[PDB]
Amino acid sequence: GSSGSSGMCGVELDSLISQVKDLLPDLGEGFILACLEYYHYDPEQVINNILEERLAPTLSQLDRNLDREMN
Repeated sequence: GSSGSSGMCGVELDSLISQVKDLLPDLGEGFILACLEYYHYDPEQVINNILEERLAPTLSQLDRNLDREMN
């Protein structure tokens, strides 16, 4: 059990976001991205955190409806 991905920087990234978003569309990507980034670009983590209200003090403060600059 150990999936290996050679790349993950462009499409994949987007996928992740969408993944979470799909679950938490209310929130803005900008915030969904930040989280991911902080969560080793992990969808489960982000949600897990949110669900576990374990959202960092830097994210929980971030603009819940943060947008993504350019794309």
